[PDB]
Amino acid sequence: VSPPPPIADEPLTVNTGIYLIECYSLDDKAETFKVNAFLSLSWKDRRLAFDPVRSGVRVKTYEPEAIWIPEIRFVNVENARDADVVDISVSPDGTVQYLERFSARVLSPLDFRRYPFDSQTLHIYLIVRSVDTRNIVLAVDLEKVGKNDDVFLTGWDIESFTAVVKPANFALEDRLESKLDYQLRISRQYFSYIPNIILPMLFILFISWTAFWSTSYEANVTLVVSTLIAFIAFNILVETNLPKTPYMTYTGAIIFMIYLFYFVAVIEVTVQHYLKVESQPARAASITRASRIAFPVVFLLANIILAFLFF
Amino acid sequence: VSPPPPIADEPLTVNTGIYLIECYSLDDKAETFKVNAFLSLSWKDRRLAFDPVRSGVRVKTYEPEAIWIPEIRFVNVENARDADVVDISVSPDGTVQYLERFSARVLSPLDFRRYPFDSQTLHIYLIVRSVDTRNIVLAVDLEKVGKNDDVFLTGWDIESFTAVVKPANFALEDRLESKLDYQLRISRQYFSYIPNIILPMLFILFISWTAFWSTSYEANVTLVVSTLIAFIAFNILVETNLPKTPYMTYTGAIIFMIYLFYFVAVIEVTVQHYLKVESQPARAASITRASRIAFPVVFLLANIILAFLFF
Amino acid sequence: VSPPPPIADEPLTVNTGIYLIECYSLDDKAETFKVNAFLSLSWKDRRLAFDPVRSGVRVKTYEPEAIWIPEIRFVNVENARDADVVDISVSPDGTVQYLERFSARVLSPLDFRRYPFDSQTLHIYLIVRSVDTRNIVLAVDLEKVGKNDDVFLTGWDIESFTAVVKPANFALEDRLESKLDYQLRISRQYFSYIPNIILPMLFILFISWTAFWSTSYEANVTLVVSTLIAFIAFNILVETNLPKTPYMTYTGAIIFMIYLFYFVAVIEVTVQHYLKVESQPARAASITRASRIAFPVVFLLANIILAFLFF
Amino acid sequence: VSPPPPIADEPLTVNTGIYLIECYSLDDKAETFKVNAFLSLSWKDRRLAFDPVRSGVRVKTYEPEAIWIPEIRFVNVENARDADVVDISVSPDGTVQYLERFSARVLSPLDFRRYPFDSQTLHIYLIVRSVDTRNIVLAVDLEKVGKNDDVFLTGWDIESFTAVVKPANFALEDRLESKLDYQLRISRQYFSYIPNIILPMLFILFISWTAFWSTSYEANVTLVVSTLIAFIAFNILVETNLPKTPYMTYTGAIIFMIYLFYFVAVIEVTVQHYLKVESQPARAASITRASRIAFPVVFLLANIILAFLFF
Amino acid sequence: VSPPPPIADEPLTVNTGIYLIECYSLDDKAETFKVNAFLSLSWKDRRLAFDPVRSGVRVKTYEPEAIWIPEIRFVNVENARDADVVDISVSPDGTVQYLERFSARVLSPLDFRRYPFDSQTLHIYLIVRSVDTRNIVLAVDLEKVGKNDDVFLTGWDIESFTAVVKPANFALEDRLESKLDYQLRISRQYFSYIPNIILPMLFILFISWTAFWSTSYEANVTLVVSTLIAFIAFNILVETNLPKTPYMTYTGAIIFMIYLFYFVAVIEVTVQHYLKVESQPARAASITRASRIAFPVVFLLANIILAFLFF
Ligand SMILES: [Cl-]
Ligand SMILES: [Cl-]
Ligand SMILES: [Cl-]
Ligand SMILES: [Cl-]
Ligand SMILES: [Cl-]
Repeated sequence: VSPPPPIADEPLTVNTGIYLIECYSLDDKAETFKVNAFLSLSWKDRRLAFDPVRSGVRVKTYEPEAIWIPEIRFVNVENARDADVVDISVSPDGTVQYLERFSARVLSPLDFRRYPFDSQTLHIYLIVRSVDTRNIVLAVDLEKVGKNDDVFLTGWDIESFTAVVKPANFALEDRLESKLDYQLRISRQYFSYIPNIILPMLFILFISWTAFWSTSYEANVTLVVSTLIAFIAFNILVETNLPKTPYMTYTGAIIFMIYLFYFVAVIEVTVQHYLKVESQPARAASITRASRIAFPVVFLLANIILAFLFF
Repeated sequence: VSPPPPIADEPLTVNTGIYLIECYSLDDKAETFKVNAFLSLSWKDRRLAFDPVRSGVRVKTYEPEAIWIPEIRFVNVENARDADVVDISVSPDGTVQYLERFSARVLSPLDFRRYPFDSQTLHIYLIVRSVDTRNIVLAVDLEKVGKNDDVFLTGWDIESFTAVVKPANFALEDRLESKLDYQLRISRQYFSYIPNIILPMLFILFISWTAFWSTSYEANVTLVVSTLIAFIAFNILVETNLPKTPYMTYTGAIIFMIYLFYFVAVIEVTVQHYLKVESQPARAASITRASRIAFPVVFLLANIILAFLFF
Repeated sequence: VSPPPPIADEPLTVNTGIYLIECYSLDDKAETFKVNAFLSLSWKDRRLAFDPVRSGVRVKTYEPEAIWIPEIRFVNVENARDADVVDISVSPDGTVQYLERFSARVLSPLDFRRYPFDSQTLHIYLIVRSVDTRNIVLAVDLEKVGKNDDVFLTGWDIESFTAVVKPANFALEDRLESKLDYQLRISRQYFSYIPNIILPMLFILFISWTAFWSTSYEANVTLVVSTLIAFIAFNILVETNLPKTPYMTYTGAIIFMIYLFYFVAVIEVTVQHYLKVESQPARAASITRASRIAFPVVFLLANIILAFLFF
Repeated sequence: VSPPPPIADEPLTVNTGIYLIECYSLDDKAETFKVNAFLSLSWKDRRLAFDPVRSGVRVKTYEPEAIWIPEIRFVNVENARDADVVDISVSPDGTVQYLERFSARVLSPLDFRRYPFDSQTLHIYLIVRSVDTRNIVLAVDLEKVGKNDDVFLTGWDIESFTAVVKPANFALEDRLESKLDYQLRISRQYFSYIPNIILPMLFILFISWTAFWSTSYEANVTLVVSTLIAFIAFNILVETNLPKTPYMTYTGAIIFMIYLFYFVAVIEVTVQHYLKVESQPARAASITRASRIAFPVVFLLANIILAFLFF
Repeated sequence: VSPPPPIADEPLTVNTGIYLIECYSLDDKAETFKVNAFLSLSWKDRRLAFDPVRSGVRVKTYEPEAIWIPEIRFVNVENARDADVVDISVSPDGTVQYLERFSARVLSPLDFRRYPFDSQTLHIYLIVRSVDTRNIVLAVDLEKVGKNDDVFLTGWDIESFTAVVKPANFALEDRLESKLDYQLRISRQYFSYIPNIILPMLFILFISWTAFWSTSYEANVTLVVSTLIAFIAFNILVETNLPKTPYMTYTGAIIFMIYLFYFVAVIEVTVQHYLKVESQPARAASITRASRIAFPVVFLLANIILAFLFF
């Protein structure tokens, strides 16, 4: 089987369509997601054209081996997709209507900078390498691009499944390659975060601020240091939820800031005690009294500054 | 092999049945469960009809390659099922009786809101795509829908295995599809949780309440803060058992409330000390005395409120 | 290939035998184990009978495709076994000596109630579905049921590999099914437990009992609460070894009891302090003095009760 | 199919080229990385030569089964690559132009001594075993050696993808083997480290140094020991990020040094207290006063020494 | 294809050779290791002999399907090896020279008693089952037994790759089987251990010994108990490195001893305080003074006894 010949010198148009059946296994660390979808393909092969009246049939059904089918691959997959041809149908003019059900693990980069208020665009790149006899170009049949209503991705709101109609045609290793960008838009379900992550983390930090209404150095050391341990322990507890990024994230910055605050609170506690011990309790008391306002205010201000920088 | 032709214009009825052999690997995080079962299929193909008299046989046995078999797939599977044809049997009228043993990893969403007193409905969706020559419709042979008595799912009580008789017929990618909902009802085995999770978690919270029979600020800071660490550590210890939900769960609400109580207990401890230090021990003593009743009562009340809201 | 025909109306006997080559991956949580073994099958097919004198051969060797072989499956496997036919041999009478090497992941429930002094019976259920032409029944050739001496399962003592000779013949989906129970008996290697789990866990509890020879409420709060943290931390450390059971285990009950003891020790510590503070040190001292004997005695008593209930 | 025969006694030159499509799953522990790339092969097999005039085509396309293709393997792969032949193109001289898309898990050792400021050279070794009829030698077509601009490896900066043109020809098991070294140069994205790992780890160590402005042995024991716990807990928190090396890493030497500092700080705290208790507070005060400068200075010096030794 | 016939009644000798290409994934817990190697096989089949003069060629190349090849399997593999036939070569006398490249996950037990100063012998057991027509016996061609110099196993020093020349012949399931033991000797790279595991673990224990230069019961309780927590936390931190053995290991014994020492140190701390409180400070002081020497001495001694006991 050879490709259909051009009437003039025109490229072959392969009309594509992806319909999402199942969407699962979004791995935040691996930046991969698993997909189970239909891949629809369409092209004209005049060599397959028939007279419906003499044939008695409106449509002819073929086996994949029997006819020429374009070699469509995905760019951003781990291994080649597991595909099962559902149907091949030929109409009198030689139009081929191909359909297969496939499962694939797709590599799509994720941006955690706005976590947990982040939205993501998942990419599925379709590609075709042109042959010596003729050039092959990809196209999008928007009527054949969809997703099952039941498609769920735990922790995310599935916004849209679309395709960038204009293919990316380019040369690679002395041949033409026509690329298609299919986009799955998702946004994170940030509710649970507040009572599960933020709130208990703020309570632990607020407990260390009680050292500003105490003069007992022993009680203060216990308050600041024991809360620091509790904070680390709490982080270990929530660790699963927070992401491992090589860059600086919003939640990541807040966490860093909380660590800085434990350090500054220690300095205060240490300073207050040294002044008291070095017989200047008026200064010690003024610093502690100031800290009572300074700490929440500077925290609230710095949080506003961060939120602004990230959004 | 082409599909059997219609006598008039009627669709082909494929009588289905699923008999559960093994049920295992219910992954609470992935919302997947592995199944090992029999899939029974039955349809009429008159091209296979024979006279039992001139043949001498009551039944004819065929190889899957030899005859036409409908392309039945599952909707909510990760990859296509691993199937092995057990038997194909044609009765004289041309009625085919297909049987295969298959294993599949099924995606079924789970609702953790009532954990660990939650019940779940696991779905197995059967599907058939209609062809150009004829429409195919799925049906349920209730005598062929069952489950092995030995079917076990560690941590769950297997209630029922049933099917929604009326198929969901709809159009997809320009062709008809007939869908069947098979339901596996399971309810959780919540015993262990009381002595394993709830009770030790209540003991740690009760230890913090002893700060209401103490005046030593140092001892009180140690009681409240060290129990807070112990609580977090205990949560890390039970972490495996509790589920990672993007929404608010019953167990998760209790946990949040316990965090709030540690914060309020700190406020009390802090207030009691400030009043004492600021020379008003009568108020400090009244607050501590009240807390002794207030804390258990408010706890018991808010737990009743929560239980009521969730159940 | 069709099944061998019956002389009268008798069922076909398939003589089975499993010889364990390798045993590995016993997953305590999944209740699965991986197996690599030989499966031997034997039956008489008179159509295959030959004259050794004219043939010059004592035995004829066939390819699996060439002759009829019974469809033997395992009930409690995840997916169908990976089998490789080692040999097929026919003797002049038509006796078939089949042999294959297979690997499979077996689902066998485990009972953790007596952990770490538990023994288990692993099941491998062989099955054959009868055909329309004749009934098939399984049998056990005990000379062909064994296990390699080198078979090891880390942490267990491999007791025996046997089969329940009497098959379980029953009806399923309108046909006869003959089932065989192969049993692998294993018992746990509980040595390490004592120095690794029990002993350090008892030492931490005993440290908390030193609060009965102290009057310092601050030192006592530190002893009881810090040991409670240490206990939880130790549990997190050993967590890998202990099992996640939905029911009550022996080891599990001891752990619960240890949590109760930390709570009672807190009550004592709290009571002793309140009496002292409320100017009744004679009562406080009597309670503490009693606790010194009460705590070890009640602990020892309850453990005896627990051991008795579980064994 | 046998190899093409030599015109004289010359070896067959196979011109190779690898073009990186996707780069993912760099496992720091396993020292493996997953790759999805094009493998281009080119050789002359005159047996395939054709007259374009008689054939009516300028280039002939073949199926892999139809012609002889060299047995190219990778040395450092886990299992054999998953390859899919994209195109086989024969020009009239008999020049074959092969192309396949493959995915493979490549084993390449990593050097963590300079982590997180480490750079790595990933190797992909191409190999061909010579046959009895003629010798096969590998070559590099540099125009066919590249990488997609979109190639990303989370946490790394992809420097270059090159090949050592000169093959490593050697004898193995009585036959010639021609080896090619393809090199992927990567350098780590160390930003996040500072606010994520170092900074909070330095703050915890600095908190322990406050014991040099305190005389309370109880407060000092709490400062040193509680910070030590906090440090260990923090290490458990960052454990995922730091690597498990059998040798000494730069980050690892810093961590070891931090442990030594907690030990020396304990000695000081212990010494200061013993001198005070043994009625020599002048010495105790001088040691503590010195420590205030000694500890940061010695730390800063030893970190400079470490950095120097590693870089 | 049948096996080559014997000239007299002699068995067929299959000359084997394994050449290690890659060695990876040594799983200390699973006691498995992955291996990528060449398997060379050689035997004489006179039915494949040819007159070099009449034939024209000295070596006849065959496809695996074309000739008889002995069924060689590995005993201690999880599933059957992934093999790819590299070459089949028949000399004029009928001497077959087989070569395949295979990858397999091999089960080999490990002995952790001397960890981290352990050495291991990894086994790869080759096996052949004899047939009805002829007995098959394995042999070792030592010139074909080797390993690539680049073979690395992170954390281990690869000592040797050898084979026990004398096969283990025995009967199994009524037939003869010839077994070959190939041995890979490895020894652990124990450097990192000292600064990573031992040293920080000794520092934490030494901190607890400072309680012997203190009289403050509160400071002592804090020293002993807080270090005990730190020790457990440190163990959780290093847990990945240490192995899960059902038997007593050297490291495991040291760890147990360290737990005993924390318990004895508590007793001392408790005793010292009781004597002081019960008005006998002379005894309390003598015990504490003795402990200062007793604890390090008894520790150092018990370690020599342990070291000797294990080596
Ligand atoms: Cl693909
Ligand atoms: Cl399916
Ligand atoms: Cl099976
Ligand atoms: Cl390869
Ligand atoms: Cl094998």
